[PDB]
Amino acid sequence: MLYLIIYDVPATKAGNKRRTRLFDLLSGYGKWRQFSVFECFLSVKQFAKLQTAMEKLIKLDEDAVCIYVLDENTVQRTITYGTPQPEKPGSII
Amino acid sequence: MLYLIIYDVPATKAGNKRRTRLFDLLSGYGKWRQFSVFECFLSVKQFAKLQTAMEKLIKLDEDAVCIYVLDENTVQRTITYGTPQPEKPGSII
Amino acid sequence: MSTLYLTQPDAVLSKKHEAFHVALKQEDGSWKKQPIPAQTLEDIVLLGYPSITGEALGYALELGLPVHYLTQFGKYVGSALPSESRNGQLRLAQFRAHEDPIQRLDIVKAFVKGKVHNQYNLLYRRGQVDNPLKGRGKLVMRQQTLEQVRGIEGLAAREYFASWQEMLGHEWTFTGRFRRPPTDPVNALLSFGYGLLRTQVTAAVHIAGLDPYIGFLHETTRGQPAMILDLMEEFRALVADSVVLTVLKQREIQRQDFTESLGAFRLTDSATKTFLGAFDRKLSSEFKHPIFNYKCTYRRAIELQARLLARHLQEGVVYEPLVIR
Amino acid sequence: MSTLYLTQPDAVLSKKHEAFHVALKQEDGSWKKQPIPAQTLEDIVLLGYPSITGEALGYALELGLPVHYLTQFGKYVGSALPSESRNGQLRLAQFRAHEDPIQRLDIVKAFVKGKVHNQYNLLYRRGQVDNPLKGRGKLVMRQQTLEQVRGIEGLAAREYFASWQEMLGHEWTFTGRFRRPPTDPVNALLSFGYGLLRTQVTAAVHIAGLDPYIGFLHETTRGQPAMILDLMEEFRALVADSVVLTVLKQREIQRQDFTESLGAFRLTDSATKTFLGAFDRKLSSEFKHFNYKCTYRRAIELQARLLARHLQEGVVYEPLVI
Amino acid sequence: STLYLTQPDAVLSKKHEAFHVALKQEDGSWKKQPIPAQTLEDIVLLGYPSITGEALGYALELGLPVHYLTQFGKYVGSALPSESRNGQLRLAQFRAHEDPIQRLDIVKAFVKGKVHNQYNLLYRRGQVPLKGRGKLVMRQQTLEQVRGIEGLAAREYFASWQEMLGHEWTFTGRFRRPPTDPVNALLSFGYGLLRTQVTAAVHIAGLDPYIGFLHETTRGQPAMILDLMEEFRALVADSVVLTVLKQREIQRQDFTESLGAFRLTDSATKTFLGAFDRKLSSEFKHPIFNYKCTYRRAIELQARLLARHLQEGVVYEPLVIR
Amino acid sequence: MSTLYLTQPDAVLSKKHEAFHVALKQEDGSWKKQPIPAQTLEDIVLLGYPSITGEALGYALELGLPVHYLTQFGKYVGSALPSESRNGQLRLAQFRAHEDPIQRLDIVKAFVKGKVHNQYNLLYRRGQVDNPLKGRGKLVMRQQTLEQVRGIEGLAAREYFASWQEMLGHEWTFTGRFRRPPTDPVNALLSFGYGLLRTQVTAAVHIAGLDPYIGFLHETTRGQPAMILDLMEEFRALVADSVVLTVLKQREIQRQDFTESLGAFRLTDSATKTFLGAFDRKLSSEFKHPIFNYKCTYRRAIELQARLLARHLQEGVVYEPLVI
DNA sequence: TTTTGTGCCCCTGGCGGTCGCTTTCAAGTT
DNA sequence: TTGAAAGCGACCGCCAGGGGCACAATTTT
Repeated sequence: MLYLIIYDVPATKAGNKRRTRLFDLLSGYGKWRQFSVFECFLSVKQFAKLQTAMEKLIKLDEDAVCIYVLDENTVQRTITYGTPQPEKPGSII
Repeated sequence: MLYLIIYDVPATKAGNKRRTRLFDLLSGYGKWRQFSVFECFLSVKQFAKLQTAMEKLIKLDEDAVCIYVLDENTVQRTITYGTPQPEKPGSII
Repeated sequence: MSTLYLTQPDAVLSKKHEAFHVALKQEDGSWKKQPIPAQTLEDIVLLGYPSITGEALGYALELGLPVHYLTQFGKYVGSALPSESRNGQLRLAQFRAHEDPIQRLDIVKAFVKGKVHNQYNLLYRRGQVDNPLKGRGKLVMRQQTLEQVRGIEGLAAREYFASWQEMLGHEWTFTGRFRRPPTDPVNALLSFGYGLLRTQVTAAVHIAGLDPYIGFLHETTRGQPAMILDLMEEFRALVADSVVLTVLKQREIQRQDFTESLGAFRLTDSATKTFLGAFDRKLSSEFKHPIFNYKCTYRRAIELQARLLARHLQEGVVYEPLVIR
Repeated sequence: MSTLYLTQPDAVLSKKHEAFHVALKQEDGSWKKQPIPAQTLEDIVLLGYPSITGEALGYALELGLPVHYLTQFGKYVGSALPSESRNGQLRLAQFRAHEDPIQRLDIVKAFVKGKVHNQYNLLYRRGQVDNPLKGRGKLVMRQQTLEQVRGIEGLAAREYFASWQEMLGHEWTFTGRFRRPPTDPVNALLSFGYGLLRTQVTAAVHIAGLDPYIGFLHETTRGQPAMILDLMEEFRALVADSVVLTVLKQREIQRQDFTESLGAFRLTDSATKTFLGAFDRKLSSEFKHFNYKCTYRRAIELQARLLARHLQEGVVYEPLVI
Repeated sequence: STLYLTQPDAVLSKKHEAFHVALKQEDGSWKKQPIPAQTLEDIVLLGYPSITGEALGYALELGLPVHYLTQFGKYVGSALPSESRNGQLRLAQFRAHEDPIQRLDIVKAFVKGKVHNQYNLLYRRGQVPLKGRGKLVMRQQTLEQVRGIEGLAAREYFASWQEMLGHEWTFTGRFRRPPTDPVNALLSFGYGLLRTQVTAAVHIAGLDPYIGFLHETTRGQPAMILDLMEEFRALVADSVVLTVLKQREIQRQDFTESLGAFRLTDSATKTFLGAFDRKLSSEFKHPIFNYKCTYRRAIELQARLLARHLQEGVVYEPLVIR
Repeated sequence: MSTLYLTQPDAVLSKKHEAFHVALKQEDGSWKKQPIPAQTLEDIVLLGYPSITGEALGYALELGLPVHYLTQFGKYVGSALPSESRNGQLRLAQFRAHEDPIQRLDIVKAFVKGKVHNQYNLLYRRGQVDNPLKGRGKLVMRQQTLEQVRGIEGLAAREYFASWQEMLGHEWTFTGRFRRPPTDPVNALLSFGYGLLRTQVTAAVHIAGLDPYIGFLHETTRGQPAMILDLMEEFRALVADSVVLTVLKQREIQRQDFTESLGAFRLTDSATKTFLGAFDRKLSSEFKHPIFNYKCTYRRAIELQARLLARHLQEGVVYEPLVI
């Protein structure tokens, strides 16, 4: 149920909008790891609230994305070196 | 066995060397999907031939990488819109 | 499932097209605007009375997000809730039964039976010989009025609190609990937990569509909700009351409190932030639901007991409260 | 006694040393400060989406003051409620009255009396019956059951809407009232307008702490908010029906109502945005009736508060008439 | 997992650890397409493309055979990596070549594993002359009596085809090197590119290809391969063609240029190989193993199995299908 | 009779409708565009890493021409072999001689005769024993078994290595030949140098189509190339031993060889790069004092000894080893 | 003596890869 | 019409934060 997603999109004033608006989105559904990267651990119904948001906005003739679905026993073995590994607790400030 | 890998590394001429050499590397073990992205389907012995190449090459005090381990039945569920789906065949040209 | 807490009274929340941005720095920079998601959250708690964008609030309640308000000390003050439930038939029986005490009694005996037991079966967790209470637990059943009972809970509570110092140790002092300001530090910690406990309870009622202001113990004649406290009572002793003893055996032994202008033993900042880690840790617990093998968390059990309670009212089901040995 | 209202999304509310500070600014102006006391207030109202000091809520919520959030239009979004409130006796009287038909009935007779008089007094506004009219009124109060009455609203409505065909003219056609779906343009504006009244009423109820879904006239099913519709009746004839006739003598035309597509009669978004211009214009005026200032928008907030006092204090509910 | 190359105008270079092929399409007349290493276990060259010598030292540090072919598919040679160091094995490989009784008890197995595959193939394709001609072999006591038998069963094997194919193609006879018929060209194609996977398996088992048991090595041809290659000649190249001439590569191709020569068109050679990898991407039960071991691996197995027949003395049960 | 060799990594080979055209770069221009025909070639050698047209291989492999790839130094990496090679007869004689001890023996005596004769012929070169040498060779062919001989290799070597301290001097010390680990610095250079002979020999074998792991003297086991080591012997005394004494009157001293680190004496990388300077220089000589053939370097001389040996086995020829 | 989100620009700036340019070349650790 | 690797040192498609300046009302039972 750990949805990892990517975006790699041109510098068009018509698509550069789509990038910067999409970053404004994914920070709303998940966390940031890399420039073209968000790691979103979340439930399912929250997905269609999301899936319905991207299929609703993109130009597939000019855009590029792929998606990955990761469960825990597939998550634990994501060895990393310069960044910490994912986790999703309640947040405190 | 499907090893997906990421790199987002600074624009320092002391690391761009490490990046641009790494771009030349992963093309040796796998395919390219996005700028900071390669998809590497491969065996294990082929991994230590690789992992031992990174631990031997990176400055993690200044670098950033994450890696994901993907089995077939978690691949079947992957989703894309603007790019083709994964494959690892014999090559013909 | 991933809750949000706020301590800083200088933090502003705005909406950026689908999500929140917090601004902390306070003019040593550009306020250190840190982005945050909402689409994963199910609850919020605000203590230092921070500023919020109104345009943002209306976005949380388009998502089903309660908003809770507290003070630096942790006392409950109020909460802002999203769209409610439309089951009047429920709330009618909630009342049609409130004026027939015969029903009210057959119920409260359960709340307390499931509450005082929660204590004796707790003290055995801590290792206390007798603290004679099961007699008192099963005493209730030989009663037939309310006034007979409210004096009893206060007694078991007084019997529950006099067994307290010996269970803590020598570092702290506790003889009893004061409705006062916390003349004692720990009681302030209880007003903190007992104060913030309404947060998860005040929501579960909003889920079942129940009226918090109509209860069975606290007669709604002091302007205090009662379905909450009548329900909140079952949990004061085992989650907020077990939590404190879980941190005072490892953490915040002392040095992390502050007293000022009243005695008024307030807490220190950055100690509050450790306090909640155990609270959500506590609410990330399983306990397997010792009725069935449900294995529900504490956090959910409240939503459950509330929904369960409506069914006691519409479907006539039994309400076996939570007891753990 | 007074209560607090805020309309401009250009307003900052702060607390200054134990008391409130409102900071306004407007056209050809700036921060137009005004200090404010407490202890006169029992409620606060925020209309647009202004910025607010958190330090103010903790002073209101350590103090027993509900805080409500709306839109400039009056649509309800949410409210901030404190620990302590005197809404339990209210919900009890609200309930104790649902099961005491003598209270429920002596109440329902008022909502209806306050509805028919407004319409007969409406046709006197536009002059159709021309009669001194007597409104039949007092007929309702001197009844002894409900079913005798619930059939009556059906009478006056049939008597009320058949007197429009003569009142509009030939440009439009109206024979009767057709709720969802209308298939007739005019019927849609009422199904539309009767809908937009739910919002300001759906707001007024949350201020009184009432359960909208517990009513006295509209039998409580489907999660149907009868406490709202019970109130909406006295205004159906005065706000949605005066507004419609106020604009259909000037601007709106079938060119602005979309014609039959499959079943429906929706508007163009270029008419929906115009509908409100007269609508909110109306909600910015009234005289009184005892001479006393009141917007229409505000007149409702009172009717609810009066109703709580009818229930909490045992007061009369004398409804609103022209 | 394998790489194929057609154009004799492509130059291959090595990068830090990976390959770059350079295709010259004259819109820029050069196009570097990156290629990975470290995933491959085999290479095949059809044309006569250019190669950097600096690259092989990178390929053969990896266990990578390099195979060379012609547009027609005839095998010419291969460049192999680090050579096995099991001499004691290769002696037994020889100690048996001069003891014909050892050589004899062996060849009877290769043939048993060839003809049974054919009769079990014609029943696979649907037809019924060769199980008599089959275990017959055991009823022999010398070699020359036997080598003529393969030619008979082969002639008996090829003349029984027209009935199974249909009318579009013709087969009366067949010349190894001469492509008098297209299919006869496919044999030099398949029989040529089949050595590629076989010429490697020996290099893993450490066997010397130039010493065989059926084909006497006094012809300058590796008999340990062809003695082995027969068991698969009938199962991969003869079954693959018969599955692709079922709706694929039927005619419109196979240029007749060079009277006595029937070469293919490009993009048909590139289509031909897909089925070759289909077979090499097609597992089977392996009656004695019952569930595993793709075709490509079965060969590497037979060799290692065969060595053990020589050093460990186990049986060599050839590959048999039903 | 000839074959093709290439040393310069600047050479491209193309085909001219039936034949080759060599295109060298040749510092100062494009000197030596010399084309070459076929019908004289049966083997090809690429030494550095020059570029080659595939059109040459596909023309070269339709007729039976091996193609070998090496390093500028001669280290072997791989070779491209065709279908129709006649190395089956070879591997048979290579084996038929392994089990025919008379052939194996009449062979082993030569490798040793070609080693021991080189030692006296070195000590007369490096004046050590005396005026006319001619010792214990012609003594060997007069034997009729192996153990009689393998003791001889051990004898002459023990007789050969104790004569060194007098020949080196006092800066260094040598008691005997020590395999891994080298207890003396010098013994490491031989364990090192004997390795640098293995490469140039390890290439010669793959050219002859021989199985290196099948030998006649060095008993086959552990994956040891015995067909190689049989050959290194005739050269151990002339190539690894002539270079060492050639630099130790001019070059490397204790200043470079690691001081006893864990008991060993390894080299510095700054001496390893210097070691070869005289080493590859050596592989540019050999006037073949018997006029039999002027044109032959040591590096190449081996390719012949192997090719000579194949013919000893395919054609029944003699193997007269290489001496001084 | 203070100020609410939603785009639509430029621009400064930490990423990402290709294209086009002078020196490399040699090895075992028996 | 000139051989290969690696190794630098510069031109363009991806990335984000930062700084201003136009906006602002919903049902359809």
